[PDB]
Amino acid sequence: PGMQNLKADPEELFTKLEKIGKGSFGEVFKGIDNRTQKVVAIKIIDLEEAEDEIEDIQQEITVLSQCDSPYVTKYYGSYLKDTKLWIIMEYLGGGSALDLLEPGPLDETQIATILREILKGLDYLHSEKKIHRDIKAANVLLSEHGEVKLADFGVAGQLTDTQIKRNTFVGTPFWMAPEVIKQSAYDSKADIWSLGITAIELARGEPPHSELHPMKVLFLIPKNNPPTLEGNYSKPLKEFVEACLNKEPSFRPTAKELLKHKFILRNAKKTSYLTELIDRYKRWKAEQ
Ligand SMILES: [Cl-]
Repeated sequence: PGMQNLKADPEELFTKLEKIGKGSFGEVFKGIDNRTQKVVAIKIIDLEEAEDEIEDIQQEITVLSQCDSPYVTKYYGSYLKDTKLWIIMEYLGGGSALDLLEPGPLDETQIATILREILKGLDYLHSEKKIHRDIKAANVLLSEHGEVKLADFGVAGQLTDTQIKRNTFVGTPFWMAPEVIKQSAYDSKADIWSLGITAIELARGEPPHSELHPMKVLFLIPKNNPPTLEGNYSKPLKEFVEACLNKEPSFRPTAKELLKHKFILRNAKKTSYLTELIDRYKRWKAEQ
């Protein structure tokens, strides 16, 4: 249906190793591409224990298959095996940006570096008329040497000539733009709001309203003034957040524009410097 390139018998080409993740969809496993010995991530979904989101799982494969960017998790293919569908993607062993927050706070160079790479991902997606719709630190994954990529396209949307806006209530409430919660007509500017919340998340460790029940934020977000970054942070970082978190979507800058923001230019450095953060998490995790 949109599965034209669905492949068969994955275990000839890949080796399944241990489990590494879980979600509403099913489960995620480490694996090996037996042709290259590169390590991959295999998302496995039980088609029979699946229902309704079958319509989503296809959409996810569709979006993934259409992305070709170093800032988006590489897509290897979807494979059918008895009752299970394998969705095989690039493996990234550095941890998510949310993981890297667990041991302690980031500094603004690290925040800027991570945001700059997220922005390159968003610029790529939005130039392809795609909207991620679940931007948050947990879906920003790093290689063990500091490359930063967007992941989890489970609720990603696509715009077309006949569908210039979306309306669907998707995303993670703390990070959702007010127009998405209202289910008004929205586009890639929704991702820019979520990016602003993600910036606060990277700076403070958690998004606004994080101690509240997510249902409460469904009225708080459309109603309240937009969040701001409070605390002892640089003015350009605070202005970066402010630019993103405008209630009116057309007043938010594009990802391209944000790549030239003073905060990004003054503070972002080489991604390889992020190995320091990756090492911190490994040490921290080993002693938990
Ligand atoms: Cl890696």
